[PDB]
Amino acid sequence: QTKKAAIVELLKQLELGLVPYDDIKQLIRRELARRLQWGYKPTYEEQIAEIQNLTHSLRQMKIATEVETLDSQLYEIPIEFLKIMNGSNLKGSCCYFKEDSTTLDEAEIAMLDLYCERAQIQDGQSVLDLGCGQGALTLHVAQKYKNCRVTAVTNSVSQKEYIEEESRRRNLLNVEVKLADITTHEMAETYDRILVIELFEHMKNYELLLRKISEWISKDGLLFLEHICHKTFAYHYEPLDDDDWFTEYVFPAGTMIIPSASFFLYFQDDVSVVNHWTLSGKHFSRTNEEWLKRLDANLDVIKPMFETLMGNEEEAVKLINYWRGFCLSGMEMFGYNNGEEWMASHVLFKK
Amino acid sequence: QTKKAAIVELLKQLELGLVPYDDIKQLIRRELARRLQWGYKPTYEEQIAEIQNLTHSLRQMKIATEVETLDSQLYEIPIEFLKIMNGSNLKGSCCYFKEDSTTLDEAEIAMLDLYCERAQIQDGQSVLDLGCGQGALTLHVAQKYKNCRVTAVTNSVSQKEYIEEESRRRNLLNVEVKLADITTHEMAETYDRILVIELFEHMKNYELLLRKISEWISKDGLLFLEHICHKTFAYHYEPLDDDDWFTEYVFPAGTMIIPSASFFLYFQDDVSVVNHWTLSGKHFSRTNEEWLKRLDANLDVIKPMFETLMGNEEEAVKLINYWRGFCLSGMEMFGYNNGEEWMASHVLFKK
Ligand SMILES: Nc1ncnc2c1ncn2[C@@H]1O[C@H](CSCC[C@H](N)C(=O)O)[C@@H](O)[C@H]1O
Ligand SMILES: Nc1ncnc2c1ncn2[C@@H]1O[C@H](CSCC[C@H](N)C(=O)O)[C@@H](O)[C@H]1O
Ligand SMILES: COc1cc2c(cc1OC)CC(=O)NC2
Ligand SMILES: COc1cc2c(cc1OC)CC(=O)NC2
Repeated sequence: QTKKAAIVELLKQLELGLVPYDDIKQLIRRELARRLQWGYKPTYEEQIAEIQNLTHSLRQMKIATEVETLDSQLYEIPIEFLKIMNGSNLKGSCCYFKEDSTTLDEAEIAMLDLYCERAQIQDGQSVLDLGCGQGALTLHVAQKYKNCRVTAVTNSVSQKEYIEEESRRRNLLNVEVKLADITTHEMAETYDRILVIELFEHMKNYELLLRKISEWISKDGLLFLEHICHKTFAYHYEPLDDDDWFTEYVFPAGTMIIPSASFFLYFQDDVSVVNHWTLSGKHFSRTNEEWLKRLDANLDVIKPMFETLMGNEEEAVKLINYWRGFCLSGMEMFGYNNGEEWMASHVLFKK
Repeated sequence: QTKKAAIVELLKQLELGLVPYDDIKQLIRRELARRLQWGYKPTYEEQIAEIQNLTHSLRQMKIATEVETLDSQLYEIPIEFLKIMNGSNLKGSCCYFKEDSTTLDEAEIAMLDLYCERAQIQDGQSVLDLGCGQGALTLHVAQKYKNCRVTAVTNSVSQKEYIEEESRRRNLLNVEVKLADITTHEMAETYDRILVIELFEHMKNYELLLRKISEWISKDGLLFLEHICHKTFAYHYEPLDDDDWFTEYVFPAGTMIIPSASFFLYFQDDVSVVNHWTLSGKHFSRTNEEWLKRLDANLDVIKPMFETLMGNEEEAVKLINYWRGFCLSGMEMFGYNNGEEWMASHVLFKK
């Protein structure tokens, strides 16, 4: 009764930044632990059954609902704010920290290099970057492979822009950006290597999506895929119950899906898995931590920025405290259990 | 829908010189890449079948179409403009760059020397130069082959000009020039060596043309031909689709043909191939590059020249940017993939 009110009192305290970081982390692990209790099953038969029920149900849905409440709540973020929170490459995804001494910028370059290595991109190929974001991978591949023909795809208007100027500003011609919704977009072109970095989490019907992406692959071409995940169970990001405030704490309802590490192994109707890697949840946990440090370290420039974009300081506070919850959610979630619960997954496909 | 209108806007920007060189080359490579995908075939059978479709279709057309409307939009250029863009010999065709420090003038001489070598021109012979242009080849062969008797043929009153005066301005006997349309011209004289440098690209029925040219060959005489090409497929210079702006960007519609390197091996009804060479596309690429440099470097003299030729500044701007797009298309097309796609071909025929 009143602990639903207690829940709607916690969220207000978080919106007003009244709750210390440690207390936030503590409350998060509680909901994380409750998630694991909900996810894990007593027998392995039930565990595999749960993965089957989810894979079968998604094949009845559309490629994606959520599609234009999409990135108005998210991804349509002003570029001037991302250059403060993110690294030099503006990578809005997981970064790779090999040593404790690894900076955010170094971590960004690490993942990008590992992408080219596991996707096996060579100097004379045509590359496709679905959900390119701010073009962290596009600009990186374009410069490192002068004879490549990278093509970035986005449904975001300001994401399509920053790439097109920063590509020309960096002396790059290989770069090409298209404005389209991958859910309903069709193209008669074909590429040697298709790169998808944390895009499927937003989709639903993976059979239809992979069927569409498969047709864009050149023969002897390869499809590389990264997606954050749990190592065992998968599930829609819908609240566990009355007390679950953490699920919809950052991402809007019905916009997220957390696959198991073996999830896309059950979607090989048009593609065939060649190689499969996982990656410690620490890498993303540290990534959000470095993002969090840059927010607090630059509140002097971020605050007036949010005041200008908003209309009042009140909602300028709710916004800065949202991006804190964003970083904090990523920190404690992927760093949970020594980063051996929620983590990243790399899959390499062929035609 | 809006992609058709997006193209006409681009063409207008190019006319008014509002698009930087790098975005132009980038947009060209995209179309170039699109033509390669359209040209290359998955099976060699279909690749050979395409060559046969074009070779057979040409044997029904007339020798040439759009004959004097090709003489109007092009090849009737004021001589004082060519002196600035072209080299010393005014060679309106591919030049030969042996090493990186080769000048334009050196390149013009390099090709001309290579012509006499592969044509095996010797002092006491009668030479015919079909499509002489500004007589870069005629004057060259005429000078230090004093006992030769060069004869230039042109349908351009402007080209029949410069040669004659600049032939006795250098004190030359051999040079003799004719004004006629090769498409319809008959002649009862016969030569020891006929030289055709990039003329067949404007023609259609090669069987009828080579049948006529062969009649002008003295027995034990030779026919040397140079033609730009692609190493594999051939095609009319017509738009791929409505999104293909590059095809009719430089040359007027229906006035161009891009032969295969092996194309004129299929037209040996009256002539017989003796030798066959190709030549890297980097040669003509650098050639158009040197031409482009000479344009921008002499805009202080070129502009007032175009203002005088035209009637207003608006059309003067359109014209200079045309020759810019002329050289830009030449650079990227022949320089594409290290010049191993579109290139030049040399063929030596006997009767
Ligand atoms: N329905 C949709 N259609 C096209 N792009 C979408 C999409 N839904 C999400 N995206 C894009 O996919 C990206 C996922 S976030 C990943 C960004 C980028 N790949 C990086 O690593 O930095 C977002 O930038 C968003 O713009
Ligand atoms: N139908 C036609 N009849 C006679 N000459 C033609 C012709 N169509 C094109 N030409 C000539 O062929 C030339 C092709 S451009 C090549 C010019 C010269 N051979 C050089 O290498 O520099 C043009 O100068 C043009 O005047
Ligand atoms: C809140 O941490 C997350 C960050 C990101 C994703 C998921 C996150 O939490 C599960 C996936 C994504 O599309 N972008 C980055
Ligand atoms: C635009 O580059 C070209 C230049 C020339 C030709 C073709 C070109 O492009 C294919 C052939 C010709 O008759 N004259 C020169």
